[PDB]
Amino acid sequence: SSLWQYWRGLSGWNFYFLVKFGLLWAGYLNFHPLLNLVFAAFLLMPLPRYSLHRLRHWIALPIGFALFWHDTWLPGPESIMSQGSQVAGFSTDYLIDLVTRFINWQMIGAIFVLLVAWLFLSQWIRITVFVVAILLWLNVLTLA
Amino acid sequence: SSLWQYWRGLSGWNFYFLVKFGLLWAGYLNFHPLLNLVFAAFLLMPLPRYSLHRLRHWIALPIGFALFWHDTWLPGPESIMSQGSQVAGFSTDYLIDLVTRFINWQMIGAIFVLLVAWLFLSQWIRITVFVVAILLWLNVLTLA
Amino acid sequence: MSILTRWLLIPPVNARLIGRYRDYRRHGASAFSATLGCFWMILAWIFIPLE
Repeated sequence: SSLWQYWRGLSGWNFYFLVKFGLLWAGYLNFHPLLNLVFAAFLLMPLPRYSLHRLRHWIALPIGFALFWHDTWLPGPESIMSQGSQVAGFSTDYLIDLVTRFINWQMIGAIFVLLVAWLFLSQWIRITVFVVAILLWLNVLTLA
Repeated sequence: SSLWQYWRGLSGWNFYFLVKFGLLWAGYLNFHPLLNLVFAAFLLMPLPRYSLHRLRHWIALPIGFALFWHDTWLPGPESIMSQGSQVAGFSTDYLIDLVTRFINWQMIGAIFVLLVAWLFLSQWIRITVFVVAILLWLNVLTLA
Repeated sequence: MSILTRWLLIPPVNARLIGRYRDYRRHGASAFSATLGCFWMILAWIFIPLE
């Protein structure tokens, strides 16, 4: 049937992308345009079935988590899967201290500010067009 | 949808932010623009329920007091807890003299004039827009 | 162009703005005049608490 009627925008995944954009501006993330745009297009595929859309979201949630884990400078999920026994065997206080040191509260505050800004702009201007335009411009710059 | 009905604005905290701006211009305040932007976003985010919004404001009032205390150069509450014995040791007249010396009545007059000016200008100028703009400007200058 | 506003802005606000533009046009307002009026009105709404 019709396909153009289902292009409702990236929605929450748009803000999820904005998180990666913020990490890129701070240089805390090594951006990969290929995988990012591939996942964006996968989310942008018009699914006539609402059940198909819900299944896409459910599958992408662990997929999104793995993508965010990989795009960073952290070691791959195989290393943490292998070392999970030692991680669980480590002292809780040292793990909490390591998490706090890794936790950058400035990043958390910036994320909250950008979340509120995007929530406000999600009532006036289409953020999907801007996000895809920024993605395309970044891809062109990488090509250049 | 009609989500503009949930963007209630800063309302009273507008005056809060204006007072903090005033104390920052005169040099009496130690300012952290990022936390101020976080607080502005926290008070500006929309919640559908009136009860939830009121609860947010009531919970944030102690948070606003804590942020005001942090912004001021006053010693931390731990110092007050440690020196409560010395504070109680002093006579009532000595404490009255000390607090009268500390009180700067010029700043109290400025606060009163600012309160009147805010209660008059809140009907003619969106003070939330200007306060957010100045807060973003201060964050921009302190970052880049 | 209607397409530029429709893709740039969410359909509700675009419909509101185009409705205001058509209301101006039906009263003899030119395209330049109505565009300028919409610009001034949105500036006033965002700056002056007209609510």
